[PDB]
Amino acid sequence: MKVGIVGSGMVGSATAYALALLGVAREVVLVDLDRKLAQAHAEDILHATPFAHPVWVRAGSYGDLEGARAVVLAAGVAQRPGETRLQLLDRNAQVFAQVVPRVLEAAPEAVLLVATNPVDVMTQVAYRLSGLPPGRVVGSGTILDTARFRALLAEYLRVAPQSVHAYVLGEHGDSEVLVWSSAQVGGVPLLEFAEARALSPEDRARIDEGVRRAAYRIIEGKGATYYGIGAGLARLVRAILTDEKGVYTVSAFTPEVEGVLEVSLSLPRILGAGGVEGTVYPSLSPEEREALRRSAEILKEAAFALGF
Amino acid sequence: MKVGIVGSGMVGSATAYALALLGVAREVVLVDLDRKLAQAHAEDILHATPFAHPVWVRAGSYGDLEGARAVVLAAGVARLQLLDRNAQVFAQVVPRVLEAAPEAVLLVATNPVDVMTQVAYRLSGLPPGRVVGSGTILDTARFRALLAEYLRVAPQSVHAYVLGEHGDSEVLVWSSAQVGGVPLLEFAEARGRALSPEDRARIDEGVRRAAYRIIEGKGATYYGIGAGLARLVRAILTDEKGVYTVSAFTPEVEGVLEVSLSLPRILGAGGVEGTVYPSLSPEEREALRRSAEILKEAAFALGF
Amino acid sequence: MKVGIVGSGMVGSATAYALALLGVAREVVLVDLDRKLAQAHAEDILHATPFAHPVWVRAGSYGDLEGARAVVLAAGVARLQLLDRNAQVFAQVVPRVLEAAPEAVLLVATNPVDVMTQVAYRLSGLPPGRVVGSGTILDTARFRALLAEYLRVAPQSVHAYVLGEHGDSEVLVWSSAQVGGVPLLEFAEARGRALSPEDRARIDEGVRRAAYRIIEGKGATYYGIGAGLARLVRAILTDEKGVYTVSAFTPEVEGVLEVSLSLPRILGAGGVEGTVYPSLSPEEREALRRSAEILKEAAFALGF
Amino acid sequence: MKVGIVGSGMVGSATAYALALLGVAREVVLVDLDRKLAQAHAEDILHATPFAHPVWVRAGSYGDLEGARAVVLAAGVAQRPGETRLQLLDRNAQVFAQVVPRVLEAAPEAVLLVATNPVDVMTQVAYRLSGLPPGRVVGSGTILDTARFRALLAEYLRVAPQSVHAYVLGEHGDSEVLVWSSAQVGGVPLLEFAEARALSPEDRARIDEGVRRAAYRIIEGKGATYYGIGAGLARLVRAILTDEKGVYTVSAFTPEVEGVLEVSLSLPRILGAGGVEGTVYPSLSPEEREALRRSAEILKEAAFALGF
Ligand SMILES: NC(=O)c1ccc[n+]([C@@H]2O[C@H](COP(=O)([O-])OP(=O)(O)OC[C@H]3O[C@@H](n4cnc5c(N)ncnc54)[C@H](O)[C@@H]3O)[C@@H](O)[C@H]2O)c1
Ligand SMILES: NC(=O)c1ccc[n+]([C@@H]2O[C@H](COP(=O)([O-])OP(=O)(O)OC[C@H]3O[C@@H](n4cnc5c(N)ncnc54)[C@H](O)[C@@H]3O)[C@@H](O)[C@H]2O)c1
Repeated sequence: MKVGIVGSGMVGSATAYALALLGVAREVVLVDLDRKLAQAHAEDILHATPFAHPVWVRAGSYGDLEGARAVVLAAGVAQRPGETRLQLLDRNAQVFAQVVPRVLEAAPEAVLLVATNPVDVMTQVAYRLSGLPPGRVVGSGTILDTARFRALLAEYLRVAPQSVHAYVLGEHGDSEVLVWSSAQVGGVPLLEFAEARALSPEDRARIDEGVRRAAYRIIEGKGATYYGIGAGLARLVRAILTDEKGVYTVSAFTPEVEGVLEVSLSLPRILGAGGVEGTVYPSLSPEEREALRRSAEILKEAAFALGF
Repeated sequence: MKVGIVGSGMVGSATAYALALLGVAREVVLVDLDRKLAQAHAEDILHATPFAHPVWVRAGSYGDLEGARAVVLAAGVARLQLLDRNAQVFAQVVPRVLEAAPEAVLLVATNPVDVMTQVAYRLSGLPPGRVVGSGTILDTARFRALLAEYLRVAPQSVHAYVLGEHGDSEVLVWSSAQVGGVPLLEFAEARGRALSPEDRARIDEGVRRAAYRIIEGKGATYYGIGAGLARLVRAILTDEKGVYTVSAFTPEVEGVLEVSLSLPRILGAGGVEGTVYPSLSPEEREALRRSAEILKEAAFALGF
Repeated sequence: MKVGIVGSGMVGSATAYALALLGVAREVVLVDLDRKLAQAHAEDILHATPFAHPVWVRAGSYGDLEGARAVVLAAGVARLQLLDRNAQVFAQVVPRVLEAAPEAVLLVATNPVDVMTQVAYRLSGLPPGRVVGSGTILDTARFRALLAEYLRVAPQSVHAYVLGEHGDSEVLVWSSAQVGGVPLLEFAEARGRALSPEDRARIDEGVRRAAYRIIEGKGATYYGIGAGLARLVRAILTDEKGVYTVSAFTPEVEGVLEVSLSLPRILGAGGVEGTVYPSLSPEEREALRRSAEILKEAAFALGF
Repeated sequence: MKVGIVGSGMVGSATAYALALLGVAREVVLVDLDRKLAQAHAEDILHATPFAHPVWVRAGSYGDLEGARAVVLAAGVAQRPGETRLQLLDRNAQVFAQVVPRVLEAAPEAVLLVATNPVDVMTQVAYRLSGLPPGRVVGSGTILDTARFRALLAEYLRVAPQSVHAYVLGEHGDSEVLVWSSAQVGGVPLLEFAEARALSPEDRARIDEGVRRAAYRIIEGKGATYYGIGAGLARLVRAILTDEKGVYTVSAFTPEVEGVLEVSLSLPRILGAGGVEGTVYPSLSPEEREALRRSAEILKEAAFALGF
């Protein structure tokens, strides 16, 4: 099966690299405005293939996207020193208004995976422009933070990450919510389980920061993040390719969430061949509900300001 | 086990991402004077881990490289004076490394590998086999992949080598290339996919000019070398004893003495463990020798 | 690393084939008084190796089990007196093993696991966590697989347990089963795939009667336990610390003292490292207790 | 993709187990005269699946073989104490005359993988009965012995098996031929390479026996072999499924080999989605040519005696 990636930058190329090294798909096509950029990345990656799996990674045009089961959208522009954030956002939205129609043209059945930051905002824009049902436009959302949250909880409890059940919901950013209340280990309540075989506010704060500020720390000393999202996207693509029906905290147009209407944010969603297939609402505490409501408002606002 | 990487730029970090994605080692340590960069990198990659293999990737000082069975030297830039500068960096690194991990195998990645591997050797005071340069592994693999694509047979069944200096002095060894023990050219004709001189020229530029194409429209190469480097690390960690066209200090080659270039070599827990000299034609032996002196002179110039 | 297997019958050999196919360990040693059988087995499996992972599978004596981090006890047959006979075999094996690999974790596979794990414990003189029986791992996994199939969600998102005695006394823990942190039954209704009492009955027989169906038309079960056993071995070799419903000596449970049965447990390099008591309903707590005494009495009878 | 296996015995079931543990196919169907046998094996294997890969292993009928890309033939009868070998052979041939037509009925495009011993004989019978072109009926042949031959040479040379190029050709049995003459390491001649960085007749004899008598030793202390062929078949199935075009020493109807006509034996063959796709004749020494000629005669003879 083949997967598309429009936007052959650091995020786009890293995802292709992960897809190859992990052998998630037989064919991977990079599409970019800068034709030579996409070709150079495909060839560099192709030189890695003999050392991993037989994956056909190549650069192509929208036409070469035909038959793709999923298409990663990692196209976008870089902010100009001095312009406003809503000016930047508007410019990316223009990029999407060019890309979405082109992609669905060549691969009408493809599930759209939005990766361009801010992912929740771009996920809403991708949805409005596509003309598809909500479930077929999926943003990576908080999958990376949710995973780091479990890893951290597992490192603290001295248990395996697979046994830890924890979610980071809402906006993929500063207003994300760590669902501490219903977090579980082996089906048992985390906080409870820890208080015996605990978690002080200082421990929770240190974990909160290890999760919430990771992107910030990475951008700070590297300029951008891509390796992490590359594998995360790779995993989301495998889920679509294999029709796994696995539960991931990904961004998707949500009818109503805690009061706000028609906004895209991360919630535990069942992911398969046709996109998201159902939401799994976990138990939230008043505080958490409120934070999720807060985070939702922030995105709804950006949405309105942008015309979506 | 534990592997180290000195130089947290694109190549060094790509290598770590490969090490992590393929699940090659248990621990990966990134070392760079720009501490925040190595940490940013190690954290970007640690975000990927839950979606691949349980690899502990983190930044550290030379000291943290303690007990590493292999260390990747990917520091520097990418032009004679440049070599001297990169050479001084190695004079600074090689000691600091062997200091913390006296028994680690050194995997030179910095370009130009052949010369840089030469430098690393003399600077290490270790035996010739414990300092291995990535050399022509990507090219050999690309050579077999193109033949495989052309012949329509699986790459594992194609046996071909790219020897010598990693660059334009590369020697594609067509003379003794094989497919299932059969000479390449007759296997090709037998399959109905004969390799014309033009087909081979096409394949030659495909192998020899890849790097140039990748730099031109991308700026630098790192994805390919990251995976190749990780594969080498695996051969060292699992004492694989497999055969790779990697660069290493060679006593004599086609005429020249004490020089480093790529040849088929058995790679294990202690590094290069033996050489497998393939059959070369008159032409191929020429090139390999001319290429050998090219490196020899450059090495002499640097005082190595 | 190195894992050992005592009892080269179908289960013991299936386990080795799983260990080899999945590439769990570097070395696998098969031990059985019928030397030629263990060798035949180890050789049949060594024929598979080139087509999977580099695992050194071979036959050996207890002595060859030196340095094994885990040893699988799959000796015996498959009825009170039988227990006594199997019990005497263990009296013969447990010592001989701890003798060559004093620090290995014991993985009881011989049926009935619960009772046999009890025997192994008392006979080992090790702490309660170092003797682990396969218990209900296959049933728990089959329970989640059926719910997953029915709900149309991935198995990794389904959290359900089968506790107690591995057999007809199995307790399917429906009360606290979940899917993504949501109670199973309401998640099911929410998805439009509500679980009627008949659906659950269907699933119950699917889990509880599998073994019976497999024996009836095949004679014995070994493929499933071979892979489950290999998974446990991996958790011990990689000090995974994951959660498995395995059998182990338990100080007290729902009323009864010093007995071995299955409960969610954290498994690492030193064996069971902790217990995770899930929420049980009045009914489920009953069964688990009745089942607990069933095992307790049988254990007493054998003098354990 | 789905793979079929008619004959749910030790070889058939072991192959299914390997396919599952290695994740070679998404669906695996066991068909057997003994319906309950096949169901019990599928369910036992299904209990292993949660610990490896999501493979759907089930028992079914010939009809349930529809869409299979490859079908393993491991059906056969056990010799009756006292009957002749040609009587046993004839009885297996009767089993195949029932199976082949049924399989091609439900899965006309499937590649037939013969596993039933004697594999070369059964491979010829499978070919004659099928009505397909030669390349679509493939017997496991000497893949296991060829692999053991390389492993042994590699253990002796202290090099990796992947670098060693060696073949065991002809009949899968006592008359198989170890191609010592053109055996290579890193493209270089084995014997030559060893004599420097050697191989005495005592060393070759010890290796010959480690290869040629392995099956005998296994049958002797176990009664039958299956684990080895299970993974070997698994690998052959992966090659067909992925259209790998890899070179394997497998049995197939060969027009002419060293003089004998229309006989099935192992030769280095290119294996892909459509079966064998071309033979790779390595250099043979007079002695080897002769042994191969000898081995071919033996099989041609059995073939005639059986009516194939
Ligand atoms: N990863 C991060 O840390 C981060 C931070 C801030 C913003 N973002 C956003 O995420 C996107 C991806 O990040 P990245 O590092 O890979 O970015 P990048 O700047 O390296 O690459 C962006 C890619 O999208 C391409 N592109 C732009 N318009 C296009 C169009 N109309 N059609 C096809 N391709 C087009 C570019 O040519 C380029 O290859 C960025 O555009 C940016 O807008 C990412
Ligand atoms: N593996 C060995 O060491 C070995 C040795 C000698 C002979 N063989 C031959 O190889 C075959 C496979 O060996 P195995 O151990 O798995 O054998 P097995 O005896 O355990 O199973 C043979 C299977 O083929 C089935 N079968 C017979 N006729 C059938 C028909 N018409 N349709 C569908 N199924 C049918 C049986 O019912 C059984 O499930 C044997 O039949 C035998 O003839 C194998």
